Amino acid sequence: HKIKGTVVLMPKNNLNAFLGRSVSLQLISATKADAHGKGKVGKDTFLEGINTSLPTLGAGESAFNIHFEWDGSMGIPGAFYIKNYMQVEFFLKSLTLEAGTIRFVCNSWVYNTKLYKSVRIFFANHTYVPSETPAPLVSYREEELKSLRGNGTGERKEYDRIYDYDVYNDLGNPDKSEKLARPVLGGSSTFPYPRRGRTGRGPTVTDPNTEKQGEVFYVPRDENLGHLKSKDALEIGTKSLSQIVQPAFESAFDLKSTPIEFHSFQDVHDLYEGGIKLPRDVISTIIPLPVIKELYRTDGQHILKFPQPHVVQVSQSAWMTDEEFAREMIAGVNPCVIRGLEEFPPKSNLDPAIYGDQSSKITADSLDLDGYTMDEALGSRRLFMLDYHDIFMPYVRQINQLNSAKTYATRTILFLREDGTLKPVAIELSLPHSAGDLSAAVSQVVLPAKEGVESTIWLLAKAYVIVNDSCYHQLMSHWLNTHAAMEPFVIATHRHLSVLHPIYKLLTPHYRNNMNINALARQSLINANGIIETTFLPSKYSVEMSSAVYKNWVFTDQALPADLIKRGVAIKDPSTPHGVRLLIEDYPYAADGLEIWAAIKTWVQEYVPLYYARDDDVKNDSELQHWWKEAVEKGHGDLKDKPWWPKLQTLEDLVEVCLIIIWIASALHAAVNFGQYPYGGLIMNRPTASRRLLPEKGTPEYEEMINNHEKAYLRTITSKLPTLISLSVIEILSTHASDEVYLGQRDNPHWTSDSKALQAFQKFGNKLKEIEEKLVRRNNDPSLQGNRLGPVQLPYTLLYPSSEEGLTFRGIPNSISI
Ligand SMILES: [Fe+2]
Repeated sequence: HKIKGTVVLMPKNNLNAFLGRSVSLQLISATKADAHGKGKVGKDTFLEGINTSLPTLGAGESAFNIHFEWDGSMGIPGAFYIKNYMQVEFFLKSLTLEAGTIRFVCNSWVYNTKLYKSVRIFFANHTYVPSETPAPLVSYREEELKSLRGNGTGERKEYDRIYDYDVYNDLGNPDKSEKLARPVLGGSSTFPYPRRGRTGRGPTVTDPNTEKQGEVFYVPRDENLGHLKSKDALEIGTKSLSQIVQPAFESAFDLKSTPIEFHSFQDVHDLYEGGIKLPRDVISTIIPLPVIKELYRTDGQHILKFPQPHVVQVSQSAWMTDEEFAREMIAGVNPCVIRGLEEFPPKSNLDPAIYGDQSSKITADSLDLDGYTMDEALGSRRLFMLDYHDIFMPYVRQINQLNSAKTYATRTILFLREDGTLKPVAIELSLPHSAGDLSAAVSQVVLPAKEGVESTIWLLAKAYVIVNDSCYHQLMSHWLNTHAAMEPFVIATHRHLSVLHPIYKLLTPHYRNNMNINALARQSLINANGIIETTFLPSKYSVEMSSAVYKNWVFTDQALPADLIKRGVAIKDPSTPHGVRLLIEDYPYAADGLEIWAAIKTWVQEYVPLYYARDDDVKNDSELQHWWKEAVEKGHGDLKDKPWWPKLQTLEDLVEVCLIIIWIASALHAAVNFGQYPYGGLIMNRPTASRRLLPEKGTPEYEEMINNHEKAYLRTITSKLPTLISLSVIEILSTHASDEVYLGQRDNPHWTSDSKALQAFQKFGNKLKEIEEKLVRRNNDPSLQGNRLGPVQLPYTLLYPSSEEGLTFRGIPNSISI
């Protein structure tokens, strides 16, 4: 007659105020339906008291007792309605019905009832494909999806839970200045791009195609994760940095209270040793801000001290070695761009009518390949390259027209030595050339050198290459390939897969905080005059460059084996465990990556069969088919005309699509994100911009390379002010919040009632622990020291599955969470 229940919730910041007629719940039957096929609904039941029995209850949570009038004739409850009559919203954690037990995992904000068009509804933790949904819950299931989709119009509000798409037309700020106008990215052949979450603020006054400014960029409510500890709200750091800290830094420079430029490498090392001295009010503006205050140690008066980057913890000069420059292409912050080179000289697909003759000027006989001839090096698969020539050439002219920005389209040739390490053997610095060019600067090839002015020119050549790499890493490897590429799948999932769906349960953990960090990025990171535009080389051309690269983005090539084969760094080999043979045996990112990839694959292959017996069961899943069709045709719609999209009519295709999504969101993003401050915290190792081309002989700039090489280097790379800003942002992005959920973990042990699924997940977690033990053995193997540690003696731990909180250089989160 009465059903004992327990409600756990978190107030928005006492208890007794939740009693009386403040909160009511109504159970919904999953087995007994009304004359309309819908499950019967019980009476409005209010919380009756504060339960304080079980210790297992933390996180500022509170338990409440409640009893429901439910006769056996009403069936078995499978869902419930809830209404909040209080003025302030609260966070609902769960509902548990005892006597067996029926569990409901909610984790959702419930605002005042008058703000909702339909009553909030929650389902029990059972998993069902569409054809398996109990009949009394079928309509409720579809109605909730319709509610989540909205109608495509209106300004979204804080409490809204509406998922929809829009183009990137909210980055420019034309109403403030024509100089801040930016092209709309997405929806055109000129500028294709993944879609982002719709906000609906309306058009600007000067341009109907651009969305007006807003103080808060909306995301569906539960996508905006709250945090028990203020220090864990890392995503709010970019806004404070751009709006509050940046102006404070600028004032210190405008008033000439600190030198405007770094004058020696020691001035840079000072940042994490004794620190930098700044005006009292500048320190007073920073020291009290949440998140920001954790980025620097201070005396509370004039000093800011950055943490010592991992790359200099053993040797502060090792970053300058040719060995470390090449090693970071396979074990650094951006380990996924290097390609095999099977012909020589390297070729270009760009139009010589526009850029001039595109033939490479690197001559084979000038290279030192440890005694090998070029044909021998090519045939033995020992020649590789880091090729940014075709990628940057189209933008060099416009970038070089900017004040304080000068770059080259670079290409680096690498040789795999018999000892298994890579060595750089040539760098080509290319410039476009057309009829009436005003500039007399020309392209050139630079070779390795350890002494004299030649060693300075070679060090500068490496810096021009790393500026290309840093820009490609930040905009493409990181922003486009993880953050931007994933959002369309998050939106499609909430719009078409019910919370009851097995694939929804498989994929959603891998979306945690993604839409939230992306919206904050559109507002302060990739906006006109935002952090990236003001600290990286391309300035106002940064985001559009990523649209150009997107023209060639291929979903199926994001799979690790396919990526390795496409780049020519591995070959298909059925006789091997992973199905591929690596051409660089000790390629840390790839070797550790294949272990994680295989573990995720086994998990997906064991989960899917639990809900789909045959290929026809996949083809006949209505939600699944609608989900995929929209993700492709709308989410990544500008590429819907491509032949490579999987079909999702077989068990094989379903496994493939889920495996790739999970890989991108977890391991791929971790590998390109958590090494940012560890490697880039020393601006000389990862410069974000270059300001001048190589000097002409006979000029004072040339004389400087000879007499003051550190100053020549510093005048070429990112200036001191933008360096302070960029170091601050990458320190934030490289930090693991203490409430992170890692691969092999879930936020709740009752995400599903299915014991088989829970068992398979346990095996997945145990396998990851097994893999970590193996990776530790690899880092401790002296024979692998050259590529896994290098002269910087930094063990490659970026793909270790686990980690404690902080700037740890390890740990794989489930999602793109920062
Ligand atoms: Fe990230």
